[PDB]
Amino acid sequence: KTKEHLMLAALETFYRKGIARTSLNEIAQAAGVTRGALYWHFKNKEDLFDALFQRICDDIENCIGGSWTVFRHTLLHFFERLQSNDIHYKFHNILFLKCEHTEQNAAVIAIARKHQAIWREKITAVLTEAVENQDLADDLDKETAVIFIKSTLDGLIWRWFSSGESFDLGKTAPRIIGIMMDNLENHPCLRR
Amino acid sequence: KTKEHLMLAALETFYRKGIARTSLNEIAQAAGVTRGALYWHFKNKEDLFDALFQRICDDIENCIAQGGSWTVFRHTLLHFFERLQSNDIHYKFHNILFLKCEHTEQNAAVIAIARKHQAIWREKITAVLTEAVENQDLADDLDKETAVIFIKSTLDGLIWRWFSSGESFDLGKTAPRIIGIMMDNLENHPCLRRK
Ligand SMILES: C#C[C@]1(O)CC[C@H]2[C@@H]3CCc4cc(O)ccc4[C@H]3CC[C@@]21C
Ligand SMILES: C#C[C@]1(O)CC[C@H]2[C@@H]3CCc4cc(O)ccc4[C@H]3CC[C@@]21C
Repeated sequence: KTKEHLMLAALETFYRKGIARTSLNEIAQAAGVTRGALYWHFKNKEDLFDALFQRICDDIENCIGGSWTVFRHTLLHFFERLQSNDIHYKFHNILFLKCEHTEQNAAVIAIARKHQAIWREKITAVLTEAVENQDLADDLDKETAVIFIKSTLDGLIWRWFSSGESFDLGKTAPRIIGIMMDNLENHPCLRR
Repeated sequence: KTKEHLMLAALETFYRKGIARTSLNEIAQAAGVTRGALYWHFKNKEDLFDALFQRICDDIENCIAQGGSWTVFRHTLLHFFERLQSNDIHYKFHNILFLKCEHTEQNAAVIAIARKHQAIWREKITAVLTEAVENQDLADDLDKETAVIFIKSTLDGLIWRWFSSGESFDLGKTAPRIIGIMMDNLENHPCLRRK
């Protein structure tokens, strides 16, 4: 509804000036409703940030040969959406570059920690399927596999945002993912 | 003397407050000097920042101890993530560099310094990579530019996740197994080769 109209304002405002440096007052202006108006939908910056983190995870879910083989396909669909989808870009930008771990952003990082943790639970289930489906190894270490993908894939993201889009993400990302997949399958520093 | 006294005052404050909401003044009422004794030593923030970033690189490059060539990069890698745990200054610094340094137009001043140090790395990596290909450790067709991205992304990604996760996992046990996977990759994997 008009909610999404109020959100794309906060998303946009988080993106021009960062989260801690943003005020509800300001967000209310971007979508041109009254500070009393948006309070009806969100009570503070954090609800809006929460609503935003949501709307990204819904896209990713709603973008899905084998099961394992499909996984990669979502992983690559994810990295392009980062580039061509206007919001996936701006959000992860704000998530990675404008969310400083201060007190003034204390409640907001809590919100984000929840979501990246549901992502981890959602990573475990995937690898769980691929072990039973014969795609992966009876022996795969899982706890260390989580760190590996998040380390590998977040780290490509941060590298790119903190380097001002200094390389050609679409060319690089499949290769890093290809090498990560080759690793989850074969390499043994990933075995229990 | 009081040159170093301010240097940690900046580090503590930057840590307990993030870079941007830290005034040159605050760093002094923490150090015990006045604004003049501050300014005498430092022109502005970005240069107290410049000065810490160097000291980390200094500590880092001043630890090269011994074998081989490529066999040493591995050593200063494992030696890097160890310091990130045991060395209060190196921990507080990348805790700032990775978390409390937001990409706004105020920090814009100091993001240049950061970029500047971060690009020296890129060439000192591309250097290590070159001396490994010569010394026949890596292959000749090693797309050395993609190696550069690969390496930092992998290792920055390790650092970032660990930091941002709230240090939820044992970097002692993870890092060697991470570096190991990355090392064997650079040596052996065919998606890091040009033609
Ligand atoms: C958030 C986050 C990340 O650490 C960076 C990109 C994220 C994956 C993108 C696509 C995807 C697909 C799935 O089937 C399951 C999870 C994910 C994301 C969560 C973890 C990733 C690597
Ligand atoms: C800072 C930083 C990083 O992005 C994470 C770890 C860093 C390496 C540490 C040791 C090292 C040794 C060298 O001979 C040359 C470069 C480096 C650093 C490069 C930057 C890294 C990957």
